[PDB]
Amino acid sequence: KIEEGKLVIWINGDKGYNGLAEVGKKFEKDTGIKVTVEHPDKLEEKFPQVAATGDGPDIIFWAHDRFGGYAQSGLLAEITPDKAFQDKLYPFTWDAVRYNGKLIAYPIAVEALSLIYNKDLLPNPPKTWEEIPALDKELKAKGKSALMFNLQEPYFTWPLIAADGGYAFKYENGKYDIKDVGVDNAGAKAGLTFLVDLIKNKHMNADTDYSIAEAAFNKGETAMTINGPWAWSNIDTSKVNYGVTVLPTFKGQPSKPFVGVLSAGINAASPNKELAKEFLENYLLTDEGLEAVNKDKPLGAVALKSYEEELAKDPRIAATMENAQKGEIMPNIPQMSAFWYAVRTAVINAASGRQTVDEALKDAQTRITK
Ligand SMILES: O=C[C@H](O)[C@@H](O)[C@H](O[C@H]1O[C@H](CO)[C@@H](O[C@H]2O[C@H](CO)[C@@H](O[C@H]3O[C@H](CO)[C@@H](O)[C@H](O)[C@H]3O)[C@H](O)[C@H]2O)[C@H](O)[C@H]1O)[C@H](O)CO
Repeated sequence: KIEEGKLVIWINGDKGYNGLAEVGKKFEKDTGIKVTVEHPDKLEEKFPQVAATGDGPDIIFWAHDRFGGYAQSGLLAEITPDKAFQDKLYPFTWDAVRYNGKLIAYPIAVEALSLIYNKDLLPNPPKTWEEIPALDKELKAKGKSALMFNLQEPYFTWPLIAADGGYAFKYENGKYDIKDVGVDNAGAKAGLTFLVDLIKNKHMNADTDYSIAEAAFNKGETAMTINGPWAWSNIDTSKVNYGVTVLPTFKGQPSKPFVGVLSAGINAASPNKELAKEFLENYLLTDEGLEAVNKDKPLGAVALKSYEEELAKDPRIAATMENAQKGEIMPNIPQMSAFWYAVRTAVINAASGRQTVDEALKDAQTRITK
């Protein structure tokens, strides 16, 4: 069982756990309640294990898409923020933490892919996907290329694919309609076709992955790349003069990158649920709390309006939220796994010539709504 009278918190080792510990120190100063932050290896794999036996931390931090699985096994307690507190956060973030109509976690940070560009090679980045082919041609005559990004993960290619109307699962009836999938529609076919053509016309290479694209941009060889806030650190170290902006539009429609919300859930087996609520709502989710964590390790964009408004003073952060609001919250339902694998395959096959674009998406669609 979990010990009563204190709070044990789990957050990944790449996050600002030292800053989080300081908020916990503040909590102890004001309430006398001790807080312990830990960052065990593969914590998101261990949580389901220990939580199933009534053990584990009182609070766990992780991207919201993993919380669907946890809530499915009843591992997270339903949270009770009132209307007033909910209005302190951007409305769309609350949707990322709702399962069977119930709120099961507190939104902390918000992330989404953005268009990253080299200001020295490209002071005026393209506002549309359509003008990249021509831009690539003129940059080649200069010894450089226009764009390079990870094409191995559907998470990275979806922004373009979904731009003109694509979606994973329709969300209206309170939750997701698992039979209403948008990977087979005209918009997706159009998006995936433009993507495949960029490869066929040699503006991109079907084999490019995360490391290949990162190295290219951080060396100054390609003018643009598509990545998230987690990649800025490496770019900073490379000293390339870069900027972060809204993703290019396609067919006049904005790219729709998936959105991941770092969230804080409360262990269903915790005997300290009220303490957890007090800490999360009135200590962490305040300008002072997030500041303490952010100073340790940047959170990127955040769900708390007041603090995000301050952070948006950084154009890279402002662009991150801009792209997020034009994006699609990652579905937390069990069916999303089937979507990831089917779409990953469709892209690989359409780019290798194993299947035409239409046939690749047609099969992915059928496999998902299976
Ligand atoms: O520095 C931390 C940072 O989060 C990195 O870990 C970074 O994460 C980002 O990019 C991921 C994509 O590479 C995002 O993952 C989501 O999308 C993928 C789909 O591409 C999902 O993966 C699922 O599908 C694949 C098949 O393609 C399968 O192998 C996986 O098992 C299955 O889960 C993820 O589940 C989504 O979360 C992530 O949100 C984002 O932060 C990169 O991972 C660094 O390479």
